Amino acid sequence: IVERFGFSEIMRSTLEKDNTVGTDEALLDIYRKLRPGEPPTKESAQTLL
Amino acid sequence: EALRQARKDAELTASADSVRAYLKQIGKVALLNAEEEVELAKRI
Amino acid sequence: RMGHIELAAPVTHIWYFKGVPSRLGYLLDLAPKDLEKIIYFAAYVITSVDEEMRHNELSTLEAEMAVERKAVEDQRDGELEARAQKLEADLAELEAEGAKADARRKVRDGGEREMRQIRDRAQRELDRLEDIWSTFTKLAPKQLIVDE
Amino acid sequence: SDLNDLYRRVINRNNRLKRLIDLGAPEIIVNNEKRMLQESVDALFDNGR
Repeated sequence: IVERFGFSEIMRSTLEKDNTVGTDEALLDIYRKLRPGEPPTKESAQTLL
Repeated sequence: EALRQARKDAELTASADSVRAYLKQIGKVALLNAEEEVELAKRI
Repeated sequence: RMGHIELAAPVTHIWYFKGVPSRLGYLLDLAPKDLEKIIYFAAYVITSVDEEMRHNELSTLEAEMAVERKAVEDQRDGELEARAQKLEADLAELEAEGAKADARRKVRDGGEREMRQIRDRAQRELDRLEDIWSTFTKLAPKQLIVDE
Repeated sequence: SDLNDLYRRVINRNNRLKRLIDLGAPEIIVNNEKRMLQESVDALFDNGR
């Protein structure tokens, strides 16, 4: 992420303040936000997007 | 761990849509097999 | 001339529920979300509580809850002892036969992890009982209960 | 008149609730029927609110 969107300070700031550590953490949060009320998984987190 | 908390938080949601709420509440009980059916009917 | 339908169950006039400010909510001091949950069968609510019988039986049912907590703790310690026996068997197998230096520790850590999960189940039970006792101890009218 | 439809829905759901209570039904079905009746009366008094 810093290799591609690294030149701006806004991006570095976002990475620092994001607090989400890990691909699976991000996918879990995304699924919990997009389709709440159903049991979060790994399958329906990836194939969701 | 975090997934567990997420699932629990999800279970405490209304989902407004009444069809959605009923479709949620019907999935609580698992299905059965033939022997379960016959014993249940005998109980009735 | 007008007619009238006799509803088999009561319903709430929408004008006094959804129209912000929720007049039903202000009258009953129920949050609009809570009123919407109760009215649309998404969460139960307590309408009466015998504070007298709550108070007087706060010791007898306390005794019953002590008995139940003791029983769950007894099954907990029995599970821990079963873990200890299985771990003794595992270490006997590991250090009596020729195995890898880490394989013995692999199985031992596996067993201690099974016991960590057993203690997590014990914490789950402790929650299931103590949260319910706490919910009763503060049980008052107009309190919403999600998670039927 | 576009109001006979809402009244018809209310009456259908009320009669069905009466029959479900009379027969003896699990709390899931009867509570769903009650929620539907509440929604029908709501729609009768104000659609889309």
